[PDB]
Amino acid sequence: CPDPVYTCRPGQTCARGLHGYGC
Repeated sequence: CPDPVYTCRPGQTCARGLHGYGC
C-alpha cells in the first residue's frame, strides 16, 4: 500500500498495527 505502514498485497486490504503482525 501507499501508506507508510506495512505494505499489503494489492488484492487484499492493508491494515495498520495488527497484534504486532504485518502483511
